[PDB]
Amino acid sequence: SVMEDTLLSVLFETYNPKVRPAQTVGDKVTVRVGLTLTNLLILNEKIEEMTTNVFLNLAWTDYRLQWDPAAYEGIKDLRIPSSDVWQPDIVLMNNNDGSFEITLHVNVLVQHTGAVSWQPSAIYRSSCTIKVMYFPFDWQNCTMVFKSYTYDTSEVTLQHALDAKGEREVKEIVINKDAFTENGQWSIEHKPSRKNWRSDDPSYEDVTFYLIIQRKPLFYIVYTIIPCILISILAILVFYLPPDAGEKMSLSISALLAVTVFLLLLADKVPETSLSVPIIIRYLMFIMILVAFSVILSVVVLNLHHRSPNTHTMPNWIRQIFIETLPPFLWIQRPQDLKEAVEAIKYIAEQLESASEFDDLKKDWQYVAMVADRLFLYVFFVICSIGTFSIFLDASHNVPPDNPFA
Amino acid sequence: NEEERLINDLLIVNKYNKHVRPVKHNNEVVNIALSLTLSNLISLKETDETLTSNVWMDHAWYDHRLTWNASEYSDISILRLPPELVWIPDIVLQNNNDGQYHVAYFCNVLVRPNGYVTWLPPAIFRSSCPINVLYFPFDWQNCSLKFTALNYDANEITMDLMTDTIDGKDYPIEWIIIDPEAFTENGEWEIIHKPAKKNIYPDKFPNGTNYQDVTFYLIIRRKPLFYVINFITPCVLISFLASLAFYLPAESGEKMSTAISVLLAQAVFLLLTSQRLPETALAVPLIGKYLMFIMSLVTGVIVNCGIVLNFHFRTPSTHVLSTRVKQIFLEKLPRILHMSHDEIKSGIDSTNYIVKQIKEKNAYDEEVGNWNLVGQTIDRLSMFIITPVMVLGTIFIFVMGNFNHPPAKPFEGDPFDYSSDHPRC
Amino acid sequence: SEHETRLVANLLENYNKVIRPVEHHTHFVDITVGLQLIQLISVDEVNQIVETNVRLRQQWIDVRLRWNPADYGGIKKIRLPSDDVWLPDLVLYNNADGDFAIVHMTKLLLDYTGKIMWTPPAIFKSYCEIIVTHFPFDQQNCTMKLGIWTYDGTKVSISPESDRPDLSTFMESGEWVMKDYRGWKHWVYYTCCPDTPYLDITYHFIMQRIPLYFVVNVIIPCLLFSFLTGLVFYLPTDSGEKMTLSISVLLSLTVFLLVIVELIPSTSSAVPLIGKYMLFTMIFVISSIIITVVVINTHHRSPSTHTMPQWVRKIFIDTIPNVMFFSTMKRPDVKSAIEGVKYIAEHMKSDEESSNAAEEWKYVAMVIDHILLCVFMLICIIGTVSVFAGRLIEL
Amino acid sequence: SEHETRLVANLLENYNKVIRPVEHHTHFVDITVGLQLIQLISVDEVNQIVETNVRLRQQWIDVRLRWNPADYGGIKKIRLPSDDVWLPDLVLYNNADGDFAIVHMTKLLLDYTGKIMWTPPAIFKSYCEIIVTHFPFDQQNCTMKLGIWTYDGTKVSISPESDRPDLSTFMESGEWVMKDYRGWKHWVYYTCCPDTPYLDITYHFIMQRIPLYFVVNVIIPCLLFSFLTGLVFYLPTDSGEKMTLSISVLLSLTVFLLVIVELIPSTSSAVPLIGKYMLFTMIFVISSIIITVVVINTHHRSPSTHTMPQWVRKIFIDTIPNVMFFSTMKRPDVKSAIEGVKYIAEHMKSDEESSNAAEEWKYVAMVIDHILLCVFMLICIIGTVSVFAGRLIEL
Amino acid sequence: ENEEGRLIEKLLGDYDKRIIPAKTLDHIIDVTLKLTLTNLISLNEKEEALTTNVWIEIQWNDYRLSWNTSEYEGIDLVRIPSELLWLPDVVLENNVDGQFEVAYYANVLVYNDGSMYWLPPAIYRSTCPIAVTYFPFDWQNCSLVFRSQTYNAHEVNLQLSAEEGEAVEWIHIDPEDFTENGEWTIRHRPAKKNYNWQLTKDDTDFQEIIFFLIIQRKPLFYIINIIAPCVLISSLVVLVYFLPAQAGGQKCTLSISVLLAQTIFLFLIAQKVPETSLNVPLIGKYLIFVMFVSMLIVMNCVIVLNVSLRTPNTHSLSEKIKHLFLGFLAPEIKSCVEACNFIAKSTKEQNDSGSENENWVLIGKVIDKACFWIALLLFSIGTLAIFLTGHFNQVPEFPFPGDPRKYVP
Ligand SMILES: *[C@@H]1O[C@H](CO)[C@@H](O)[C@H](O)[C@H]1NC(C)=O
Repeated sequence: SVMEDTLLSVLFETYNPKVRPAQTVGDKVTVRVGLTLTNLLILNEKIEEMTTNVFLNLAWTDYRLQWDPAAYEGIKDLRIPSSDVWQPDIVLMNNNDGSFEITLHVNVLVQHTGAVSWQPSAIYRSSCTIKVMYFPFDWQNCTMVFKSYTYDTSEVTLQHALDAKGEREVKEIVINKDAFTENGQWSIEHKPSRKNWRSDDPSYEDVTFYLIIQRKPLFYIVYTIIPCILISILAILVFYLPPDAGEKMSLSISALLAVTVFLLLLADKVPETSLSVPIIIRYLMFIMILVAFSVILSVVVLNLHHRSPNTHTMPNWIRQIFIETLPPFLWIQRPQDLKEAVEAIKYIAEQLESASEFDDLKKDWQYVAMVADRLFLYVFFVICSIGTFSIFLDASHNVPPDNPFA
Repeated sequence: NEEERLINDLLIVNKYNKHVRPVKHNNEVVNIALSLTLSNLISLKETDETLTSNVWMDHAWYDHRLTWNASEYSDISILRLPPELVWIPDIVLQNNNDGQYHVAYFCNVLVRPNGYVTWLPPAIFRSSCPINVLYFPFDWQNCSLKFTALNYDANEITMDLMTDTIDGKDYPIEWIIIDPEAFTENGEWEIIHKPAKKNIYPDKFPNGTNYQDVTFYLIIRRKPLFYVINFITPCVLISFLASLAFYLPAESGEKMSTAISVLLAQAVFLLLTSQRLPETALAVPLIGKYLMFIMSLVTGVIVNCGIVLNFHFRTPSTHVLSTRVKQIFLEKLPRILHMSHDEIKSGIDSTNYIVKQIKEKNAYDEEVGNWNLVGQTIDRLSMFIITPVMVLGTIFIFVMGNFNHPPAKPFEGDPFDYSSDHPRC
Repeated sequence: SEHETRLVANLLENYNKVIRPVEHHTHFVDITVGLQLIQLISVDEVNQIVETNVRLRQQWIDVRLRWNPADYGGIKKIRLPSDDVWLPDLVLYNNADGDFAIVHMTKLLLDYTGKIMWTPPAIFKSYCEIIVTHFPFDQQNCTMKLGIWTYDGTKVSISPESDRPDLSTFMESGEWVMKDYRGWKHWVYYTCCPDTPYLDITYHFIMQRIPLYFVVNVIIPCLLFSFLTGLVFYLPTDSGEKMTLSISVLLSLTVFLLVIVELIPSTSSAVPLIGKYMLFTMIFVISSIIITVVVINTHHRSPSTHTMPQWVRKIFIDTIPNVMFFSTMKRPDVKSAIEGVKYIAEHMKSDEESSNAAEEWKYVAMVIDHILLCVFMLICIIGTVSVFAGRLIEL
Repeated sequence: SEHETRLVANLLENYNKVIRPVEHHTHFVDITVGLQLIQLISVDEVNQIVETNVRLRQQWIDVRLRWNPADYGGIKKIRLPSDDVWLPDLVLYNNADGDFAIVHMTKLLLDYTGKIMWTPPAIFKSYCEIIVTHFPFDQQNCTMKLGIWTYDGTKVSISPESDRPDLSTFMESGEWVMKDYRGWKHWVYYTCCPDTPYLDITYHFIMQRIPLYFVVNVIIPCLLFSFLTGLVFYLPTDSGEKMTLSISVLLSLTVFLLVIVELIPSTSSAVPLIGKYMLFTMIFVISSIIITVVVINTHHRSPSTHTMPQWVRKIFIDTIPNVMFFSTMKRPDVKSAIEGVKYIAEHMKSDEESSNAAEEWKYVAMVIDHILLCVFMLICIIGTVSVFAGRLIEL
Repeated sequence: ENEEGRLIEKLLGDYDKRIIPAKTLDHIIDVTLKLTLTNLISLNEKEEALTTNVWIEIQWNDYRLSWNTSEYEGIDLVRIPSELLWLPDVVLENNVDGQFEVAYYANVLVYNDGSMYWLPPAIYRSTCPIAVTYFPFDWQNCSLVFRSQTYNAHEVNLQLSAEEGEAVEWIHIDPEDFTENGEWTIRHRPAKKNYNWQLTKDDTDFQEIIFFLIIQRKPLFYIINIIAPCVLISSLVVLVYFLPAQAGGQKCTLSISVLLAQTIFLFLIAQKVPETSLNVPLIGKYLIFVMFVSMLIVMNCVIVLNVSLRTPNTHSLSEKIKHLFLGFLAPEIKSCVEACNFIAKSTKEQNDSGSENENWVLIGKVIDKACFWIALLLFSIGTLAIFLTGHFNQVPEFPFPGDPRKYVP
């Protein structure tokens, strides 16, 4: 309208947006900093970066932008482009890229009392350190540090924002249910806000918004843990295969191939930081070492099975341990022509008897192999169960604290 | 050129302030009618849940300052003015991914002598729409483009859907406009519904910028051909190969190799599938469910082949063939399964010993054969029990997948089609 | 030059760059549009986007920018920033995800008669309807649609400079061949009113893919796997490696699936030619494995449980072996001792009988292998030819 | 503030920001340059680029921007847009692919005496020689060279704020440890003239990689595969799975080579430690497979066609088994019937002789396996220690 | 006060940066270019783009920016931001992206005689078509094409900078600060002025300055990670001939496993080779060769297994084949005696069948020896030839074949 033109011309005749609004030399401008989370886009762990879509709820008072609405047909507030007024250089300090400032410069709301309100939107990429120890059963603590890049505590005073009917401060990230998309991989457990000072520097002050988020590990559960469990079952099963089948090595070494394939699968998903080993990688390495030991013991069992008196002499300790003691514990418990013809028959009988003795010793060796294989079966079953259960409970006992401490 | 004089009068002589709403009194509302035209659907890459689209935003409003008497000038009935010279309603896509809220190309506005202003800027928008992986790759998605006016509150400008006329009665355009001739179908996605809605939020207040909204929805269905050909059919066939392990005789020392190789191929398919989907945890994808089920079944097949081999290679020197086992696995199940002079004295003693040894060997061999028959019976039972499970599970999973059409009517509680063919009334 | 400084000062003193360059508002500005293709940067089959490096040559006359050279020391041409004068807003209508209009505001050439020449560079990303039916022996036809965004044909008219784009300085792609290219002007009317034509110029380039990278990287390994598929039928069952060989061929093909998935386009519009070929190879290997399992089961059949059916004997032992020309296959205690010797002799009777029956089963398995080897080599050749030659002859 | 409004109005009325801030053109501007390291974003080994988040503190005096506080209500410090006043053109000389100069024109602090303090942020993507010879136990020395682009030392002189970069608010990297950091100022002269020094300030950071991720994710599986390939020699030849085990270990190593190429940098300046270890493991497995084939061939040595050489018998059957202390290895028709019995007996004799010779060959093969098992375990240990011990001790 | 302020306010007053400083009609502005290479960042074969960091030195004369030093206290050199001055629109033409201009707009050094010295740094991504024939033993010949995108040969005259009267016909590389790329080494670096004779002195594309970078790859990464492992794994196929030809020998296992490993290597190399389809890279040729050889050896192993496991019953061992291969290459008494005779006869028959089996085994062994020698020769010769072709792929001795000059300082 014409009156809005007149009011704008009156307000900005000598107004300098470069000058901070201070009634008297030494006054401080109180700036209220609030945050509204519209969408928690990503939490890329490879680069340790959180992408969010937010609004900044900024509020301050500019004494120069005051007018009497009675003299202007009762105009109570104006929508003035954000570049025409002084604004505090509120930026995200812990950004991962070089983008400190907002993205969308929505025009400010100025009221006749001098109260300026600004709610610019931004897509921010902040840097939060990732605690890779319980990944993917992990909760993260990603912060967003906001302060004036230019002005210090002697020039502006940061404060928390007020609720819709401003009576008390809002000390949290605001989430508008009408416009808010759940991440689908992250649950927001706490979202507090707090002001922070620095003992060394008395001119520093910021408002930090903390996001405590817990991951939903269903994807990783399926795609890594279930196949690993099946491979561990196969590694245990190798000790039930008879050595005569000639398939022990196939089973065990193919299981090892499968585990290394799963390692290749997981390579491009785990963060590449060296402060700790994520629990999923620990479980993969434990399964890999278990499968390798199953291969080693399969080789030993096959070696024992294929022994004979022609190559090995069975020692006393092996016989005592594996044939006398272990089985009950493991529940196994096992005329010239006539003279020539007579000599030929006698020789045949002698050969058969020698073969019988040789076969008996071979069967002793094979029984030792069987008992050793059963012992390894039980030992590996126990080890695998205990280790998997321990790792899984350790993973499942990792929960964010009830109190955010912020 | 009279256009120069007219524009000078409109903008310079009249002192046009582009930062002021076109209202005679600062309590009226500027009505901005907007519409969306989809030039082409570029992508819906599911890894980061981004919908890239080429759209043309159509804007229309009145500006009483941009009015003139066409006779006082030459009969000039229309003008083209750059948007940087006139007041423009800043309508921004709120749910964008990359930080692009505005249109790509700020084209000229068109102004009539009565103040009617139309603006048709084109844009590339990268909006966020979450992906429902429940029935992947037989899934349909419901992506949205949400437009808000963040420069003025609802008391100052009202967003509305644009209107059109057919036979003297105007109706709102409650859908995305698609030109049947120019529009080229996406390679992977088919558009099923394309409604448009003006959403009010009564829990907010009119004196705010989060009270009004105009949303355009794209209910699109994936075309499941790449995945069916390259992922589903080869995996299904290789999995069916696992049942042949039971038909493979134990003498051929390759049962375990066959089953384990099937498992390895399925692990490769798991690696391929893991890269195609986001990391979300709302549900397990259909293909993921099938892979888990089939891998578990193949592991069961491997275990049961191991058990059969353990049975086949038992001997009288290490195991006892109990009567219970004989009755169960040699009589009952095979029927149920429809299965198919001292020198001469020394010579005499030696021949007797030979005969005794041969008889003992024959008994050993026949009991080994009994163990072999037991193993064969176990194979037949395992096949009869597992092959139907595999087939039925596969059929059920993938017919459930193939029966996942979109609801054929958006906004479940709404009886309106939001189809461009049948405008309301 | 002082003369040129004065000329430029005088030209733009009262020049409004938002007004069209027409003497009367009822006239139209005539613009000559030409497209100069400099490089075909890339083609994206999945997203249907063709990226090109071009120059958009635009010529028109601005009546307000005339001058008499005699008054300016003989100057006849000058270079002006394109931002200083009225420009036509030419927009790539079928833009995919690039810039809609010209963003590189290069300088333009202005004659003393007002004639203007402007050739800004641009990167056009156009939406290209890709057909993958014959991939990688595929020919792609897709266009660049140009038009004036905000002006109709009665205010600004555009005419093509030539009949086809200028490829004088076109860098060779190394992946595509420019088979043909042309440009057409279209008049489009609307139900509104037949007095307001809407003009555009569509330039289309017909590209033929060079199928060497994809051939050597995809098709040849598939051919090796197909050839190895039927090799298992010449391998005897006695060597416990039939399943090893066939299953390892299948695993190699499954691993190669990684290469195909990472190389070929992931579109769902149609099944590519090599897609059909690879599916054929997969089904071929799987069928070979199934029949190999059947043969192995037959070879090890025991006489005790299974007895040879009469038809099996008639066919595989008598009939088929005759018609296989290539193969070389043929077509006191004394009483106890006496009783024991008799027992040994009769046990050998029985052993020989069982061995003969098992041998017959082995022979039947061998005959089935030979038949299957012939059939599978024939099927491999026929299927490969049927899949490929049909498209290859057209080239 | 009306006082500050008036001050800013009177302070830029006749201020030309193109001119150096010196009273006389023979003076020089003395700029105090300080670098504050906020974060080490990444180290790119392949392209040799280090990405850092820094604040570039700069201080200098501008006499044209002084005022008397008593005339403006006692104002002693104001904030001005940095684009309003003269700024030094500090350039990152060794910029790889980022911005050469400051691009975020933040506000600067101006004191009433003309003293200026400007601390804009920046992302420096600096080129630095990466030495991958002890990867992942590698130490990197990467620098940042800064200087005034268009002025020599007699017109604009830069001097370090301190002798070290400011790391007070540095963020712990999680991949690199900051061993040391320093800054040096250099005077460079030219054959032109020795009265015109060219100044630059170089900051360097000594970074030590934290080798836990790479150890766990690369080296340990390689150790496991080395152990298994050594183990192959304990598997008896009778169990026809030696080739299965060895070649499956080779396949696992190939898949892990895929993983490694995915993870380790693709540099080519020199062979990394992991590269040498992977090559050693490959050669180890290949030698194991070859010698396993030799053992298998010796084991299945036909006594009919081969006779044991005397030296083989002397070495592998007599002496070698004796020094293997830990082992447990050994150190009418009646005439026809009579003639048939004799034939059976003599055939048994011949079979026994052949079996004895074959068993001797198998024994020789087994002894060779024992020797090679000891040898290959020793080689595995020795090589594993050799590849890494030098670097581990160096730390 | 700074006299430079008065001088610059005088110079830029009534100065139009749109106007080329041609003193009169038919005056051609001489613009001299000197390219300095700071870093060869990379050469991305997939994108066929070369990324470089260069300091391009541009010199010209602007008669409007001359002054008499005696009138300004002997000031003979000023710095003016380049955005206030006329510049020759010297751009990189063969850029993959749309980045024609320099990266940082440095101040221009202006001398009292009108001489102007501009040294803007730039990050350029130029098109370098890749000759893939010898990859990874290849050398590329990349060029940086510079020309004015505004003015034609009638308005400006692009030339190479001349130092001490000698034309600088090469890219300048400072020996000390320059850092080797790590994958590429620079062998030649000539510079020359080129003409497009298809055009006239108009069109702005008639003249150009081209700087060439003839760079040779260092194939250590490929040698250690792909070539050598691939060769070692592929050579394993010749071992199948020393394995026994029966169950448990594992001929097919070994050969087919080597083929599967070669398939894995094929997948590994698919991610490195450029996607152009004008030539087959050397590494791709070698992979195809070894895969084909492994296929042939698998076929030969199958044939040997078929021959060695033959039986008198499935096949007949004709003496012709034997010569060809084993050559050039009371009633109780009656019943008891009958039983003994039958026992002897059965033993005889079994022994004869066995004997025929060993004959077949010997034939198989002979075939193994012959085919082993053939395959060893084939594999060795093929591998040596293929990987000796790459070793002899040398960069030409001269930057331009028929030009005797070396184009070096
Ligand atoms: C430069 O100015 C001085 C006066 O300061 C004068 O003596 C001299 O002649 C001038 N130079 C020229 C070339 O005119």
